[PDB]
Amino acid sequence: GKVCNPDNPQECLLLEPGLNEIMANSLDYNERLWAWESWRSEVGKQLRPLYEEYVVLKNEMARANHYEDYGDYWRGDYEVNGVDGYDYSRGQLIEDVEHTFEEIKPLYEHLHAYVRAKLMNAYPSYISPIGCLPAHLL
Amino acid sequence: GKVCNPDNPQECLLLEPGLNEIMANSLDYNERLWAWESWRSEVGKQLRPLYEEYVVLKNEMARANHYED
Amino acid sequence: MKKWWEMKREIVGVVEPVPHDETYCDPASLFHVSNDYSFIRYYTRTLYQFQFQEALCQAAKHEGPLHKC
Amino acid sequence: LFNSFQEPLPWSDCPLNENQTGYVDECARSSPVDYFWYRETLNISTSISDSGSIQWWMLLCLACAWSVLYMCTIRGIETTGKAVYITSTLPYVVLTIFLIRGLTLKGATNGIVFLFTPNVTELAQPDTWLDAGA
Amino acid sequence: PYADQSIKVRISLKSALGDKAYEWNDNEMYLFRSSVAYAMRQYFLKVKNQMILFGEEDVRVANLKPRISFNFFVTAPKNVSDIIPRTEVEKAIRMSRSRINDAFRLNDNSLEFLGIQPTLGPPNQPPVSIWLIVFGVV
Amino acid sequence: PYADQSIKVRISLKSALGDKAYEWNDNEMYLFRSSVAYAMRQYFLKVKNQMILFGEEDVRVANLKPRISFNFFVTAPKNVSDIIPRTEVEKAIRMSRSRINDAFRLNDNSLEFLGIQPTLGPPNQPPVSIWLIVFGVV
Amino acid sequence: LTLINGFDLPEGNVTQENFVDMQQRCNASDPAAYAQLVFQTCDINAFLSEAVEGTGLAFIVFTEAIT
Ligand SMILES: *[C@@H]1O[C@H](CO)[C@@H](O[C@@H]2O[C@H](CO)[C@@H](O)[C@H](O)[C@H]2NC(C)=O)[C@H](O)[C@H]1NC(C)=O
Ligand SMILES: *[C@@H]1O[C@H](CO)[C@@H](O[C@@H]2O[C@H](CO)[C@@H](O)[C@H](O)[C@H]2NC(C)=O)[C@H](O)[C@H]1NC(C)=O
Ligand SMILES: *[C@@H]1O[C@H](CO)[C@@H](O)[C@H](O)[C@H]1NC(C)=O
Ligand SMILES: *[C@@H]1O[C@H](CO)[C@@H](O)[C@H](O)[C@H]1NC(C)=O
Ligand SMILES: *[C@@H]1O[C@H](CO)[C@@H](O)[C@H](O)[C@H]1NC(C)=O
Ligand SMILES: *[C@@H]1O[C@H](CO)[C@@H](O)[C@H](O)[C@H]1NC(C)=O
Repeated sequence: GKVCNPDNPQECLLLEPGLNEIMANSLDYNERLWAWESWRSEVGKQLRPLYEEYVVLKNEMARANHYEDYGDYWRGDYEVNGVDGYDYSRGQLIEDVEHTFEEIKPLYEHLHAYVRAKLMNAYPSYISPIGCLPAHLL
Repeated sequence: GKVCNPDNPQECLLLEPGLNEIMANSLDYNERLWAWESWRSEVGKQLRPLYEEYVVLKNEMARANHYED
Repeated sequence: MKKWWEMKREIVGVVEPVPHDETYCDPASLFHVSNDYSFIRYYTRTLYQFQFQEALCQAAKHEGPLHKC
Repeated sequence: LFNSFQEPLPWSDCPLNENQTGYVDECARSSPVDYFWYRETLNISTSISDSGSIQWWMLLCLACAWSVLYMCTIRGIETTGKAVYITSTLPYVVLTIFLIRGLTLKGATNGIVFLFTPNVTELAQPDTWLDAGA
Repeated sequence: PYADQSIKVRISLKSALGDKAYEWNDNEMYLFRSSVAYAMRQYFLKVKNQMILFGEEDVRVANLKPRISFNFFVTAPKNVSDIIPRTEVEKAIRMSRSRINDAFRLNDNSLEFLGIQPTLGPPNQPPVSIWLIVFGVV
Repeated sequence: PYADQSIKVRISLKSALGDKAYEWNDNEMYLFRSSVAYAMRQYFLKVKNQMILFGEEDVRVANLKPRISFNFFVTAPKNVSDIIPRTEVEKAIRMSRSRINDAFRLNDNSLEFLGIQPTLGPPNQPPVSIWLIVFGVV
Repeated sequence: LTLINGFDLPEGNVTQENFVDMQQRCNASDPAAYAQLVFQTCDINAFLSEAVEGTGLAFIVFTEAIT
């Protein structure tokens, strides 16, 4: 998939070279916003009807295997059965993930607040000091 | 300038190869109509604002040479 | 997409710069999502990586901070 | 009676001030009928100790009322006895029309009961009996 | 990032139409967006004497709800980073409001725009002050 | 090649509005095209139960004139060779005509469609045949 | 109107019969946004007691009903 300028529609950009290096190097709010939104509207729009079908098919492929869905199929890699105390059931992984993540939130909030205070000196008048971070500046 | 399919938007066609050989070989009314109308709407639309200016400039270049236009 | 951009604002702390209706699919434009890969290994790998590191200098009898082990 | 004979009745909507975008504050905080009564007809003041002009637009109505009254009683009997035929008859027709129009509204038969539900704790005050006698 | 140039819209069908009220599907949001684009086109031709081809894909909509209230803002034709300042959208609508009300059969109390209020008309009724004429008459 | 699926439209402003008539610039052809696209969207959702995204670039217009009469036809969304057969356009319009008339303030004699004529209403007035009641009355 | 403007409830869902139930639900859902709203407390058989002043009945209520 490729994206091209609104001004000169004859130069189109792939992602691996070209669209990545804009997002990785540029410091121009408008150019980053263009690249960000354009990659999602030009190529995200194509993938939606296919993803809605991939979901449905993968779910049958899993239910026909004595699983609940494809999710519970993927978590099947962390499961142990009948070894006396080392057992681990596919439903525990969600508890462990959600319970270890609540101990990181304190550190991530400070790291996130520190970055916000330092982007406001690179793109002033675009970031509010009590809000989130715009997604195209990260 | 290049043109690409409405179905698979990831295959675009230039004119010198590709869009010429459709018009020169195909016998499918719908494919010919697609190629024809698409080349004019994708690339004719870009050239109109430039042609309107080229006309004006060339006319001055001629009137300054003791011609009418 | 409504839940996607609800969870982004609440967990990650990141907001989108233009609103996105239900004709988009922003997660599908990521390499792992649109190539059918499991994504959790990158979570648990991060924690094992430091559990191993911390339980290994204590065998090497470390002195100071962990990050100078 | 004179301010009728016009379809946008004067007591139906508020007037606009000098800046013709917002209502007059007196007519905004209250009803337009209260405004037409208290400000456009009476121009009432704030206390009994504040007398003002004579307000010509009431002198005309007062003079018309007294002139009509003097016209009808120019000679006592033999002249009022000719006007009474209409004067004491028209009300009993207009009132029947208005009763028929009133008993078919929304709040009718819901506001009449308030008139006929007495409270036995009010009959023991001297004020009510004095007012009934008066 | 876009919430200070947005306008709020609130629509109350079952009040104005009472019944007979159509149902508000997506083909109504389409008509609404294109009518707003028409209003913007007119404002930039009889005030600023430019000619800009706004489309229905330049009206962005957010936070749809059952009350039938949402937010919208407008961008330049193909430049996603160019948000028309809200104070000009508030003029385009003040100009073409009577025509937007008609496309839907709403009447300025069922199509509130939350920030732009109706004004037009002074009470220049009487050239005669009928009451004194009745006075003389009798 | 396209003249047997076209519909003719004739508009008479100074008759209906009398005066107050707006001027018919291109921002009116835009509104007209998008209102026709809305009508087509509705017809294919409450008759055929499909969902097709007609736009204002799928309504093709020909032979504009001062009388304000032109021709138009409709194509599938992105398939220039697919002309919706005229007999279905004549139904979509019969369905949404009362709503197209409003967007412009015309009234079914100033927005003739030349091939689709108005029909709706029988004279079911009298439940009493007042005349014999007056008869008895006297 | 105030209630449905607060929580953005459908137009034809909040009526006279089930008003208290929807009020209770909208409070128990989001106490903050509900508490900051302003309500009017007024009931029938309580506007009938609005005392009409002297000579202010034939000109205040009858004209208001005739209009
Ligand atoms: C899209 O619109 C933006 C405005 O939002 C344009 O950005 C301006 O660019 C010029 C020169 O490139 C700068 O002088 C201005 O300061 C920019 N605007 C702001 C608000 O800073 C941008 O040029 C437009 N893009 C196109 C292709 O026209
Ligand atoms: C565009 O629409 C045309 C119809 O006008 C489609 O052409 C049909 O194609 C199928 C198979 O390709 C044939 O069986 C039909 O006979 C064609 N129609 C006619 C009238 O002959 C065409 O497929 C459409 N293109 C796309 C990309 O959907
Ligand atoms: C009317 O407009 C003027 C400005 O021309 C302003 O000063 C005045 O306050 C306005 N009137 C009201 C009641 O707001
Ligand atoms: C109403 O009274 C005030 C003060 O008594 C006076 O200034 C005003 O002119 C009066 N109204 C009219 C219409 O004269
Ligand atoms: C009001 O909306 C709620 C939302 O779920 C619904 O359950 C309820 O039935 C609605 N009220 C009526 C009267 O239908
Ligand atoms: C709203 O809900 C809170 C929840 O505890 C309750 O304490 C409060 O009394 C309620 N108030 C109203 C007005 O419903």
